[PDB]
Amino acid sequence: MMTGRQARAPLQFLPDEARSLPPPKLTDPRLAYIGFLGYCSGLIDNAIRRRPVLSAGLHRQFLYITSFVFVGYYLLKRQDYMYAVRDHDMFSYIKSHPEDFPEKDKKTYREVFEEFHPVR
Amino acid sequence: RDHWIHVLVPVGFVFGYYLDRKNDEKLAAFRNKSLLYKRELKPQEEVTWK
Amino acid sequence: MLKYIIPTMMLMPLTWLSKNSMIWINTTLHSLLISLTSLLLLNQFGDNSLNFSLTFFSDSLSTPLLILTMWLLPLMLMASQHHLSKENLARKKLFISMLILLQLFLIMTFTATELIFFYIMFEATLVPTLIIITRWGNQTERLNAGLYFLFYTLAGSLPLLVALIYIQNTMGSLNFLILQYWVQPMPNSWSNTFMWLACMMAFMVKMPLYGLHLWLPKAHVEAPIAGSMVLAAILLKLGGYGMMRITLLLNPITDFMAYPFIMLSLWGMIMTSSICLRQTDLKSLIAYSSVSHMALVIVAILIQTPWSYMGATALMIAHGLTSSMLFCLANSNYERVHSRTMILARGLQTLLPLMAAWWLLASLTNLALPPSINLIGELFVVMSTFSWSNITIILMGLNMVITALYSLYMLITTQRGKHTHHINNILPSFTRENALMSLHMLPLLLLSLNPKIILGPLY
Amino acid sequence: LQYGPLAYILGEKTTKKMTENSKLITVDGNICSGKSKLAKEVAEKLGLKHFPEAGIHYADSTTGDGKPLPVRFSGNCSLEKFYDDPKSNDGNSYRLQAWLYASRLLQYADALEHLLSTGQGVVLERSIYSDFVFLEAMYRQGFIRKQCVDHYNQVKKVTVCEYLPPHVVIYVDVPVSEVQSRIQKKGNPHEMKITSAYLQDIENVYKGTFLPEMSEKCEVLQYSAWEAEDAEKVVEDIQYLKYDKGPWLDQDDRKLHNLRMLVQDKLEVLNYTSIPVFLPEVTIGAHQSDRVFQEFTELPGRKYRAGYNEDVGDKWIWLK
Amino acid sequence: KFYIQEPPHGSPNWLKVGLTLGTSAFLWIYLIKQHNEDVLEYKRRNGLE
Amino acid sequence: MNPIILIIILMTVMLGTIIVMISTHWLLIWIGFEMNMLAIIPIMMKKHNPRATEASTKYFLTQSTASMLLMMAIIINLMFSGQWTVMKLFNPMASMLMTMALAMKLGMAPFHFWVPEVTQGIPLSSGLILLTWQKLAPMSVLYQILPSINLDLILTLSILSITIGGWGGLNQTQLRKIMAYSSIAHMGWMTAVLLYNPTMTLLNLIIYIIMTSTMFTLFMANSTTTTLSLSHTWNKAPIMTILVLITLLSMGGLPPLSGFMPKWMIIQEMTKNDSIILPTLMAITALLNLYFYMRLTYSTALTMFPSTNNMKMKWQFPTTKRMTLLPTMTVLSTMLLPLTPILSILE
Amino acid sequence: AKTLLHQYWDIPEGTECHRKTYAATSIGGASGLVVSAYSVALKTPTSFLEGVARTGRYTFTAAAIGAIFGLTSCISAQVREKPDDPLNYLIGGCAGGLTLGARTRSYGIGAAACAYMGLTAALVKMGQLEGWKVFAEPKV
Amino acid sequence: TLRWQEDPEPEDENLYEKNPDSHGYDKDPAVDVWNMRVVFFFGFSIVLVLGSTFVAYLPDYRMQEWARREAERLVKYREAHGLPLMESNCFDPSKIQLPED
Amino acid sequence: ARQWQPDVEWAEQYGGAVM
Ligand SMILES: CCCCCCCCCCCCCCCCCC(=O)OC[C@H](COP(=O)([O-])OCC[N+](C)(C)C)OC(=O)CCCCCCCCCCCCCCCCC
Ligand SMILES: CCCCCCCCCCCCCCCCCC(=O)OC[C@H](COP(=O)([O-])OCC[N+](C)(C)C)OC(=O)CCCCCCCCCCCCCCCCC
Ligand SMILES: CCCCCCCCCCCCCCCCCC(=O)OC[C@H](COP(=O)(O)OCCN)OC(=O)CCCCCCCCCCCCCCCCC
Ligand SMILES: Nc1ncnc2c1ncn2[C@@H]1O[C@H](COP(=O)(O)O)[C@@H](O)[C@H]1O
Repeated sequence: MMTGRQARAPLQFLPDEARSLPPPKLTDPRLAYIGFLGYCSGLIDNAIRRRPVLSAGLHRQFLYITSFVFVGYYLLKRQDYMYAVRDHDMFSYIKSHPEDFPEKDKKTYREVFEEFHPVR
Repeated sequence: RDHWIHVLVPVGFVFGYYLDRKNDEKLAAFRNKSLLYKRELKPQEEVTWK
Repeated sequence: MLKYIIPTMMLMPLTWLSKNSMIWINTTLHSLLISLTSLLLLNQFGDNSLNFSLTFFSDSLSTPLLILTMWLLPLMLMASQHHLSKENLARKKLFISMLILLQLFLIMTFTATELIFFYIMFEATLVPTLIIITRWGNQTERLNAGLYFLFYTLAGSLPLLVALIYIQNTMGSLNFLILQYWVQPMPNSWSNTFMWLACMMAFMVKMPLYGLHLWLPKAHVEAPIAGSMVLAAILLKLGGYGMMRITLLLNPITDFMAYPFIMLSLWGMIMTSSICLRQTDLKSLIAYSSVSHMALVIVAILIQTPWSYMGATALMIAHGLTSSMLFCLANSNYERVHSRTMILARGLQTLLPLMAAWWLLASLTNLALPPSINLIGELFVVMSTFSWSNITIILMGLNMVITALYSLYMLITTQRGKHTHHINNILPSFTRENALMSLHMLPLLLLSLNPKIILGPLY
Repeated sequence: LQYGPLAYILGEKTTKKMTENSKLITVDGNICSGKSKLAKEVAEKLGLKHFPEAGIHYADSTTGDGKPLPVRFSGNCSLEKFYDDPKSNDGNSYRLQAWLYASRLLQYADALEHLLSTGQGVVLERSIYSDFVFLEAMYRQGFIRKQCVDHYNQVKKVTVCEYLPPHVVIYVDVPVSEVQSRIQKKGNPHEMKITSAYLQDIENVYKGTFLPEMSEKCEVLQYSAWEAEDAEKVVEDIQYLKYDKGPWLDQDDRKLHNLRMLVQDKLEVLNYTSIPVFLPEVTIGAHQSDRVFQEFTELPGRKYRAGYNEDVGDKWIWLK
Repeated sequence: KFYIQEPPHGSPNWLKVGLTLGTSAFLWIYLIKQHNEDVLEYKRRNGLE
Repeated sequence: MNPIILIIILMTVMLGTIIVMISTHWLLIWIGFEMNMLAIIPIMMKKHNPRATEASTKYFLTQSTASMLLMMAIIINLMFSGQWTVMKLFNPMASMLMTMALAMKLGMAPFHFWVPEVTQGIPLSSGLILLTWQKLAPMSVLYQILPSINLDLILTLSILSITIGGWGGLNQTQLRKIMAYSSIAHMGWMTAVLLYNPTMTLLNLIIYIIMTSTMFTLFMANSTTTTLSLSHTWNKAPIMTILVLITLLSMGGLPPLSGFMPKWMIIQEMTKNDSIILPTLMAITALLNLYFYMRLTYSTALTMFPSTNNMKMKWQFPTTKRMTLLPTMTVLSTMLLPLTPILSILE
Repeated sequence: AKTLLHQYWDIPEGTECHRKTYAATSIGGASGLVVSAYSVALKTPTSFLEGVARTGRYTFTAAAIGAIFGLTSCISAQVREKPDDPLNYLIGGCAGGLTLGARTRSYGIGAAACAYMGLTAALVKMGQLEGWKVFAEPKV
Repeated sequence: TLRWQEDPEPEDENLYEKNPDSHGYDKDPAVDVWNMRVVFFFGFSIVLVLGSTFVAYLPDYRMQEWARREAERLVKYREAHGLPLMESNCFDPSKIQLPED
Repeated sequence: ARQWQPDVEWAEQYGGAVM
């Protein structure tokens, strides 16, 4: 779909145009949910190896949460960039082709006619 | 505390109320602009509601 | 709606960090506290709904269902703690966790402003109930009951997903507040006919319609008591809420596409009540009574008049409370005698007098004794169907006669007559069972004093 | 893990630690053949590690504190009840035989792991290759059914095929009459219930089924009762053997590395003992299995993994 | 001692514990630094300073 | 098998897949395909029993036929275009031959007859390698040539794959054959949505890879290859029963699990192009996959099948298998639906 | 198979019974030939005679189903003077299902085939009238 | 032959045997009496009573009383000036353009 | 009186070569 956009500068996670965008906050709800995913994976890792789930290996669970937060932050940056590119291309194409996107003649309800179907 | 398990849930309700208030402040784009409730601001206040 | 979601998910660490003997006390206490908290949704206005956010809103239709769900959860916790007495602790916590998760999905379902979010929660409700039925059910055929229930729901609901996505692509939004103002007439064609079928069949299966009801006397029977309570009291009303929300887009094609299901549901309640007259199983009898009452709600929604809508929502709430109480009473009999046969244990009024009084009150509310809200809902639906056509009064009168017949047949068979000679383990009623019965009865009787809070968004 | 592909890449070759004294020796005989003290005196002459004969509670000795567990957690079977009532209705005989075969398989895996990891020889008593003799005797006495023999043959077929036979098999010939005299002299009140037909069947299946099939894949030394007491002659015979038979000769580093990887995973060793073949003797119901498993979990030192048991005195759990 | 055989996890692998904690601290400070320079460049490019 | 030789062979498999992915020349695509197949043959024959050699023979014959068809399509395209750039094709015959060659390599119906036998004859790890990694390269080649693909042919292959996979998996009791028929149905879905939005195809491929990896990793963790041996797991490790229950529920596409997201977005994409009958038919057919998944969950997690006596001997020992990434793919295959808008990173 | 469908749908409905019946019979015979080819490929017969008998049986059954459906639908369109109506195709589909039951010689499969193939033929008629697309071209 | 090894069905436990003062909540008497107190207090004394008090004093639920007061005002105003109390058309016909036919 | 759990016949049905 957007390979022509991602064809002149290939294999780039975040192009230089992405730095003009606001970065996600560290209190992002998606980032917090990804950290919760990391915590859940740490608890499952404790559970499948017959360790005490909430007590054994706090360093392991901390590294799980940290790794999930890191990877999720970069994925969120890429996602926001790509939706920004989508909107930018959409608006540029709308503005460049005014013949195909005419202004709809809006009419008030005193002129329009709607059939009435009684419920009896 | 020896009864923290009895205060897990009410602080959850308080936190949910606080998040509700924060989002209500976030949705304040039409405050004092509606055609039904538009009015001049009484002095010693800045907004109609919080 | 986050002030109710967050304590519900905080119930999970409460049940997973409690002691080995304090899980029931903690979960019941804090669920009752959140149930008390749920009364703040009654800030309803005569013109506008209570719109919280972009994703959540609650008008006067979803509010009684929410209050019913959040009140029903501690009842299921109190009911389900006797047959799980000897269970492993981790399995007990898993059972309570499935109940909590089901309540979370249910309170996210009734408040969903977007229709696809409503669909996602409405089909997320399938997994905890299927797991509860097929794991903690007592019989052999609980697996077959789970298969029937799951596949009826999914076969009904996949075209609903396709049709909802089509509506999203065609209209531009699935937001219910937008669709109230952006709605368009749906003309008569084959495409719109299959649109109506796709949008309606999921909720016709879930309600259930007569002919699609074959999963109900299985899932309602092989489930445990808490599963039966949540299936009869809330899960049948997801279909009613769905038809109330989705009928807005299906006009004016409903006025002739609703004829076959009106004939199915008008004749269906006679068939299910007659089935109730000749039932050897108590739980199956209660399930078929649920089928008949939901057929009444189906007719009320399909004729789409204001009186019918008010009667439909009142009847939904009343039948939820009554069916939950009846299932609890049948479960108490099952714990006493270890059999579901109605003819086995007889004459229990000479042994269990206050339980017999609870049985009498539940039977009286089942046959719509005025001025209970059962009778208010049934009466309003009867008035609206009389306005629809006049021979509907013949059908409704026949249904009322058979309903009184089978309710009093239930009561006379179980409670009256000579007691069974060889059964000698009829223990006196516990305080827990009596408290459960009274917590089912007293809100039902109190709601007759102020019945205006259960009469829907067009009261 | 302690051993893996990374260690084998980094120069851990098992042929380097394999000297000429690293042999696997299995001692066999009848019930009171006196092979026990012969195995002991052989093991303390060439300096090999002695593994005593595996019983019901061998796996209890290997794991945990090493103390024997109750009989409802290990075995669910009684040897004394087999001696008193061999034709019991609950199928104690085949259940005991299957449990003992699994214990012998575990002991063989432990012996092979010690041999391959330390390069030291191991003396065994009645390995898995000489376990079917008791099953055949029990079948010929009518104690067990044909289905038990078929189940045993299936389990043996899928388990013994991936292990190496002993280097030397030592058999001690004691007649059934002398065996009976020894068991009445011993004083065990249940061992006097053994009939002469059972011992005769054991001797017949040792002589006519075991030794002809094991002399091809390994080396068999056979002694009488009185000449078995001279352990110097036996150690001289073992030191003067010409090892040229069996699959131990064509063993390179890769094959022994795969074998060592197999024998150090005990759950992979005992994978095929509990195959879903539903026999009335060994199938346990769901409620009984759940009750026994929940009882077993509550034992001291058994709830979690080995290093993560607080109630038995383990520290630094939060850093482990 | 309780066990007849020393468990492989009888004592914590202090090398692995140190590596885990060091990697986690390094990842957290790297993420904080990256976020700080990202918001700085955003405010520089947009002129929101 | 030597550890070093195994390492070299596995990197040769990944090198062949990389060579297919990164190259702009048709001959290099062909070279990468043969390098991948030649290197993956000894992974199938790790155990050296007659079943593995039979599976390897059938796999070799099928892949060689598909490779010769691919070379035929490439040569026809060179004859009618005079170039070798991996892009849209300049002949309908070359497009048809290449599409059927890639269908034979993917194992979609009616070329599906080799997948369950080959998966049954090989170990669990090699079957995981096959059903997960071997499908990255043909889908990439399909992703490069979509302007030349016939719509009727690819849609026929898709619906045939879905129906045949569901009906085939209805009857199996071995776990590897169930996984093979599940794979066939999922590739039917993936190539169904291919011509409308290939990003949905990439998302479905990623989700199916994660779910299959989780299920196979649980299978080798418990060392179970049949239905009943899997049913014995409740008396050994109940956490694994919970994990296989949630993963098999997510494999059936039940909301709110992460397996609902691919078919949800596929149905969303297909209705934008005014195709309503096919997404309904594919959902109704995927109910069969849900059926045999639910049968597995009945036999494993929601009931307690009778166990045997030696399970106590198995109780006394802990597991020591390297269950690599098992919690991560267990979490990522069940609780990923709230992060559905993450699919924009794949465009 | 593309020209068979066009030559079936080129004839106006309720106009030429013989040509519509012939087109439907040709389509049915082609489908039966495909089914028989796959049957003799995957499930090999005992001899040449058994295989050719199976081929003739399958082809004749499918051709009879097609002929009966086409004749019944065209006759019902002629009588009722309603050419564009899925009820005629429902009647023809039930007639084809009853023919399938007659060929297999069992009543229950015939009744089930009547209901299901009558519904399917009605759906095909609605799709032809409303322009539903099954293999829809990519558009967005 | 004899079937698989399985425990028999356990006898049902009478809760009134060891504890004649049981409320049926738990086998330990202290946990049982505390569960009874919790359910009876937080169910009846808190939720039912204060819930009924809350519902009874709802601040003009769905504007019914306001509608009655406004109807009184409008009826008085229209009756005083001789106006009709209600018209057949909700919207003014002057501001409505009918379709030309 | 207690919960029903599958017998030998249930698993034996489930354990064939084909279903
Ligand atoms: C529980 C069991 C019973 C379940 C019953 C479920 C409902 C029954 C009917 C479902 C039809 C399929 C979904 C239709 C969605 C229509 C959305 C839409 O836009 O429609 C207009 C569109 C119109 O096409 P369009 O919108 O692309 O075109 C633009 C509009 N025109 C035509 C004017 C140019 O309808 C269709 O595309 C076709 C609709 C009919 C589909 C017929 C095939 C399915 C037949 C029924 C299958 C039922 C389940 C079977 C399996 C049961 C279990 C084994
Ligand atoms: C609501 C939807 C969910 C349903 C399930 C809910 C479950 C959770 C339950 C939460 C708590 C309960 C909520 C509902 C409460 C309903 C009751 C309520 O609040 O009512 C308010 C109503 C409000 O009445 P009102 O609206 O007329 O009052 C006017 C309003 N104020 C007070 C502001 C002036 O209360 C009453 O009606 C009380 C009246 C006085 C007490 C009764 C006197 C008569 C009693 C009978 C006398 C004898 C008669 C003859 C008998 C013969 C023998 C039978
Ligand atoms: C647009 C997309 C572009 C491409 C994106 C990236 C795609 C990644 C695809 C991953 C494919 C994984 C293939 C299978 C595993 C490969 C490694 C291997 O060889 O594992 C088998 C190996 C065999 O060793 P052995 O000891 O014989 O095992 C038998 C059991 N004793 O070892 C074992 O059996 C050890 C036991 C554990 C094995 C765990 C393997 C997990 C691999 C999958 C991880 C999750 C998927 C990748 C991440 C997400 C990608 C989307
Ligand atoms: N399969 C078996 N069944 C019963 N008892 C056995 C079995 N195998 C070994 N034994 C025991 O092994 C003893 C002989 O070993 P030992 O006393 O060391 O020579 C016998 O007295 C039995 O108690």
